[PDB]
Amino acid sequence: AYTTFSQTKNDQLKEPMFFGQPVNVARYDQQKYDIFEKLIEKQLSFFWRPEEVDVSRDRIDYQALPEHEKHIFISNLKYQTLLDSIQGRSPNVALLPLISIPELETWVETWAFSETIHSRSYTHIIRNIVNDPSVVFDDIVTNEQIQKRAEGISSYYDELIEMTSYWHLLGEGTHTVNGKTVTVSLRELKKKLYLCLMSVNALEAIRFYVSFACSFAFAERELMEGNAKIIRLIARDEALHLTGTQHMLNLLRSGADDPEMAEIAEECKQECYDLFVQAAQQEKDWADYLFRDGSMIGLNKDILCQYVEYITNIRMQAVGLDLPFQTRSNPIPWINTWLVSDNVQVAPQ
Amino acid sequence: AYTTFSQTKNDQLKEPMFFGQPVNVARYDQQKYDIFEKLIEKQLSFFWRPEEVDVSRDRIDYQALPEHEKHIFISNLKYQTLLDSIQGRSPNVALLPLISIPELETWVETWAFSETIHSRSYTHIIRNIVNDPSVVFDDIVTNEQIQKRAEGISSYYDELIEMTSYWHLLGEGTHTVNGKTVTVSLRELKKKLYLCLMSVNALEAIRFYVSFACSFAFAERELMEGNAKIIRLIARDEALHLTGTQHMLNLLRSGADDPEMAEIAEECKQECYDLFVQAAQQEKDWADYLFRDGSMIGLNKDILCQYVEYITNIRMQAVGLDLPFQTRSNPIPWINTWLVSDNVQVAPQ
Ligand SMILES: [Cl-]
Ligand SMILES: [Cl-]
Ligand SMILES: [Cl-]
Ligand SMILES: [Cl-]
Repeated sequence: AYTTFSQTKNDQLKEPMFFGQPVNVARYDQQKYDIFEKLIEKQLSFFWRPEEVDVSRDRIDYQALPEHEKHIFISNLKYQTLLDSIQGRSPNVALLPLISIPELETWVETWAFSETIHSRSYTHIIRNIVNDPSVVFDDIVTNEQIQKRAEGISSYYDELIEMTSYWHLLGEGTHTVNGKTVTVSLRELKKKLYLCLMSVNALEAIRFYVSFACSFAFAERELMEGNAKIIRLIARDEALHLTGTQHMLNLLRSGADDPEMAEIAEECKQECYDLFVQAAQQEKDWADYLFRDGSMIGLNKDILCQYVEYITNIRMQAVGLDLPFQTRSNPIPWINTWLVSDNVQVAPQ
Repeated sequence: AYTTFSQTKNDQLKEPMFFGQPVNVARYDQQKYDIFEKLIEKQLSFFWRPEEVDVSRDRIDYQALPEHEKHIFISNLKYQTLLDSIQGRSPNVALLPLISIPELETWVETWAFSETIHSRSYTHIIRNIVNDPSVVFDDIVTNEQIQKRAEGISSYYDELIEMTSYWHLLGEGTHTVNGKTVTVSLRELKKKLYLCLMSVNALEAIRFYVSFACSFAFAERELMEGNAKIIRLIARDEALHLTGTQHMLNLLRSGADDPEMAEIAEECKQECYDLFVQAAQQEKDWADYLFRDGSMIGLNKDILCQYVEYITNIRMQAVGLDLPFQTRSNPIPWINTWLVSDNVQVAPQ
């Protein structure tokens, strides 16, 4: 019962963010939640094209890198390309059919779109620094370490999408499908959404920031500077994206938007804390992979793992979760130079 | 029959460089070979003290280096310290008792002295960048790779010294020592000297220049810059030292100084070519050791081995030997910035 133009004239200011009447009119003169309208406007104001950035001198730098420094750089680039391949499509496929207010629907489409620009930018970098991009793009799918991350991350989306389809096709209840039981529960579907959004928040707010530290470590060395110009633009967008999901999560758990979500967010608080901790442990294990053949000036496994803990505590606090790690100061304060924009706070605070 | 003041009033302008009457009067108003007087004057004009150089910021750089870059740096430093531990004492112990003209005798003492300043400078660097210098100094003696080089290099000196003592004690002839035959031959002793000087030429002209490339590669990266200031001073001295032995070798083989040496140099020309080639192969194997855990920006095994071939051809040509390697251009032209002085040509030409 998904409908691309629902016929009921409903008050869009009183719909929940999710699971209400699907959005009919796209109107932008009023919002339930003006954060999403502000995010659209910012993201539109940031519009950039990757070919705006000259990455010519990055091919020379990359060829000069010792083999383990190529390994750090190219592994980081492949991981980012994986993540925004997923982020390109997934917010649209997974969330659009669930959204019941226009500002959020348009934010999600704007968000996903901005991710396709990131993917396009990773292609621009790749084709400029290697002789055969196919090798790189194929390794994104087959690489043992990258695949493990792809599998976990994609499962949050995939499960929400499948359950969403059952909800739209069958509605709430207990059902018979080819002689087996299928229980469709809005409460469970709400839990799937909440976890998926927690996972997407950890992806943009933690996993990509770990990756930024790697890119900007090269830039600190005055290497791969075209790459770094692009990552500055990407990071400025990412700051919006993670703000968007922090607001979605916080509005859902407060009870303001849907009192039932408040109880659901409370039920699965341990599951969320665990998902976040798991993501952080995975980014630390990724550090171990990046640096398994040696580190470089200014960044190694120990430093990068401290940064994982530092940023994870900040991001978890922002969505109301307990801190998993000891308090610590920023282990790499130089990163804040690269994570700065006049029109949004790009660095964690 | 070594005498510290020989009583015969001899014409010092007609003595050979070596094996003549030991020098009585040290006079500097005339020379047989004014190259040696020019070298003394230059070396005196270059006099420096290692504490003139601030190496404080090298401790911070060294601590920031990844472990394999520490390995490159500290292995290179240990090898240099080994070489000038030997060069500090060895020219004096091995050549002074053989010298029969005053300008050469004083050049050798000035040379050896300048080497003690180099050793003192390596102590200055070591104690400033590590917490426990004893570990470093002990590893110079025990390190498998360094010891192999020490053994070969020291043998050229040690054999000349032993034979020299037999010559001084027993003179030319066939002798009985504790019931065995000892043949003392001036011709063989002359051959020992010539080979030893060929070995010392390869040491200063090739082995130390390979090492300079390593030091200056860090400086190109703006790392270990105090070390590099010291190496610039050391390299300026080394240019004199190798000039000194190029002249000794060339004057000996031309017949000008001792017609018999000319025939001896011709006899053992293959042995010299082989010694040089061996030294070069050893410096290439050393490159393989330096970079066994990874290389760094601007210098790796392949580049350093090209530089070994490039400099070896130049140095071998300068002492009349055939070139072992294909013609090639300087693989690291940036090194010539560091190897430059207004008052001597420091870089190979
Ligand atoms: Cl307005
Ligand atoms: Cl809270
Ligand atoms: Cl004069
Ligand atoms: Cl010649």
